[PDB]
Amino acid sequence: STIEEQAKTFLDKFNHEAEDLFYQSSLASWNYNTNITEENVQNMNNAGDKWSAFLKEQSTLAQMYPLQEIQNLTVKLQLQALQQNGSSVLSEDKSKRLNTILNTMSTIYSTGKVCNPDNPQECLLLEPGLNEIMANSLDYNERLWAWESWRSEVGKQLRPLYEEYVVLKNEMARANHYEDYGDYWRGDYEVNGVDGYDYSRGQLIEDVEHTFEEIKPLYEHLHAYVRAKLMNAYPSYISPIGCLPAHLLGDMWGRFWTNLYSLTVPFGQKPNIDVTDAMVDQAWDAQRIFKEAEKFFVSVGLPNMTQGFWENSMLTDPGNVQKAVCHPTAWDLGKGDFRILMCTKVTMDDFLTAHHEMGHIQYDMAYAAQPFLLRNGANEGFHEAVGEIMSLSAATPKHLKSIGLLSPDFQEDNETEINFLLKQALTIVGTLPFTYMLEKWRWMVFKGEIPKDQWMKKWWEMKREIVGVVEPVPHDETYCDPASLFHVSNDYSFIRYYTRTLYQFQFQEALCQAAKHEGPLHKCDISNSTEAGQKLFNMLRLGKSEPWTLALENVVGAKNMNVRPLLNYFEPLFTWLKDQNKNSFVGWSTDWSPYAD
Amino acid sequence: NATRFASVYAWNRKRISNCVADYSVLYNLAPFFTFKCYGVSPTKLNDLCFTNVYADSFVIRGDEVRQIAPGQTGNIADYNYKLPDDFTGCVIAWNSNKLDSKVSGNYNYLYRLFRKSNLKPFERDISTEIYQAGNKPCNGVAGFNCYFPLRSYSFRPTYGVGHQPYRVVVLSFELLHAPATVCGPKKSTNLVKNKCVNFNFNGLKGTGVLTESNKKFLPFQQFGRDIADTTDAVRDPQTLEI
Repeated sequence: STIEEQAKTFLDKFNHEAEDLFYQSSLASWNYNTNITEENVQNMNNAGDKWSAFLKEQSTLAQMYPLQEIQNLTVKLQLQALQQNGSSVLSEDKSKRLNTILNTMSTIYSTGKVCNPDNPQECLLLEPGLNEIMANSLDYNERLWAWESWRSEVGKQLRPLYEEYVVLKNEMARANHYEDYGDYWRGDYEVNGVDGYDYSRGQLIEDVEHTFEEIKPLYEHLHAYVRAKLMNAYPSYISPIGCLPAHLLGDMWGRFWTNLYSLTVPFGQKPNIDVTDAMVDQAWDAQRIFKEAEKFFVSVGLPNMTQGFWENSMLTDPGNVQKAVCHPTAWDLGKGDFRILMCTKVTMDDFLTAHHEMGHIQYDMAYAAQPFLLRNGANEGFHEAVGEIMSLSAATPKHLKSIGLLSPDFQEDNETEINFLLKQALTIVGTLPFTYMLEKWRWMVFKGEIPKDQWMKKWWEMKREIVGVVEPVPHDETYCDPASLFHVSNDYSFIRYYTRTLYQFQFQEALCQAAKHEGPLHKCDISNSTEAGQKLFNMLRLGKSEPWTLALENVVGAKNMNVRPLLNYFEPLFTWLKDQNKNSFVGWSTDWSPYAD
Repeated sequence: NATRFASVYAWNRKRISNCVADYSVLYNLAPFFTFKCYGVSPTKLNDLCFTNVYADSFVIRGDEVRQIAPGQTGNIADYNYKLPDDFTGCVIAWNSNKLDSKVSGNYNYLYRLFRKSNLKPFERDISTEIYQAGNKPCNGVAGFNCYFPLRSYSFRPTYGVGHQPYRVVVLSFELLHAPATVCGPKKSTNLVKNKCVNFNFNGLKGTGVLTESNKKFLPFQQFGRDIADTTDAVRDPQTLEI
């Protein structure tokens, strides 16, 4: 009856079937990714609609009396993830139409069919087809087809389909006491209730701008190095003063720069570090590649795994009769369990993702006894930022010697680590301004300050001053260049990849200051140190019971988002790109266009 | 080793009284998943025994076995059950992936995570009370800052180490001022005859020579005495022989 005694009793009949109605869509989506039959897709639908109605049945009966009577800090930090009503504040003709437009947006992205209009008699499949023809085709007219036509037959009707989708998306968040849908992705970043550590949603707009100013000397030297090495490849297509064309970045849009590594090799006389030729001699199988990778988890100070991980999850593809989709996703299925489905091969990129997908297991292992609202990341990008600390530490040549992998007498000079660090520069730094200009494009079209004719004209004007690319053909107001990706078509957050590269670097810069490593941070390995886990164990168990401002105090000690771990990780990369750029053009300019002939 | 069990708020009281405990097939064989407890070691339970033993049957997650501790606070230890500071029992868990689970969700037994207040140790609360956290009443339904408690399980044997069905049987021991009734197994040795040896029987202790008796006896007796009040007879605790 007293007002101060009543803290929190929501987690009885909410937090026990928040997992369980998702559980019946968990394995039904997992059997959809292993056993694609005619009846293993129907159990995803009727059980996933029960969990989709569970978040709206309790939201209609939670509309009585307001929030301001609470005193405890543990009550408020879980309350923000349940009081979002979602789509249930609109009418009957407006709310259910959002469910139908999201099912027709993911179908044409996966089952698209676009090919050559000159000779359309042989027309190929998109997703295994066009992903691997970008790397080997050294022709200007061949790479022009795979970028232009894909947004010309798939993205031609999304432009009259995305304009009324943004308009209905403003109504579901303006009724949820927010200013827009633009801070709905920043709603997880909202910190309230602690004095001195208040992080509002309006503070995040200047914070991404503050960390982008010091990356402009680092990115424009990588912008001038790929361009200077494409003179012998493309002599009369790319200008040395202007920007690079966007249809030759190696992928479908230019988020990852991974296929431009073999053409921009600095020194071709020395071999790259390679595990693929030394794997087939010792005859490894699927049981070895997770057991010695779990030896990396014991040696820091995290406890062992029991028999439930080895007999439930399989690593081999179950025959050639049944199709199994094997995208690398660590399955966070509810209150702390992980079944791993990965089509493993003898591949270095498969070996680093074995430490990546198991790095999302070790974050959710420590708060497995915590509630499900606290069983999440500190933000959306906090889950994958603490997962790739095991992959950058396993690509270290000092770790490969202790196990028995590579040759025991391998030469390590100053010209060895530079080809490894420019491989990491097109994986970490190469996606960093590409994450910026799409999230700023999302924050400029949701508020509605711009007209309909400047919807796509603002997209190609940002890419010639942020990332330094220019389109070879111009687009009218009927096409869409950013809306043909995986995260935007299936309505996923794109802010989670900008904080993936920032929170990962803050943890690894201080992890071997506890383990007492002398040298650069790309030779830092966190193995054979039992005191290196104790700095992480108070951070791996804080989840959302403590916010992300107090989560960074025990490792790095910075309450704000800083750029200083990103600078001294690449300290040979800042010095050795300077002497080779004495005569080229630093940066980019807004005058060169390929269609301005 | 039952085929059914109960809820963690609907704990049955398996009253183990006037029994003989056999731990040579349960503790020494150990077919359970983990065998770890505090307070009293399980090797001291064969040589020490108590007045009244109480047991239960409940299946929980593998994450809630850290909550079952004397003096524990947290998620389960103050709102579903509470172990007291004088807890002299032991907590044994076993994975029950093939028996206690159910396909298409386990929707039969329920459990809680929070409560109105801190419960007493060994409290059987089966209430379906209405909660009110703020200043306006709820009239039986949930609300903004008004919640309700009572939801069931999520068990399935295809996943990892977090929330598999772990059958936890807490064998609570209690020593009272009453004498003991339930005690554990104690090993036996062979019997030698016609030699001056020592005696360590069930109710006898001495030193003498065992010969064949030619007298009559009562089977509810422990020993016998001669005309000079000395112990000259012993009954075997296993066989009906003097």
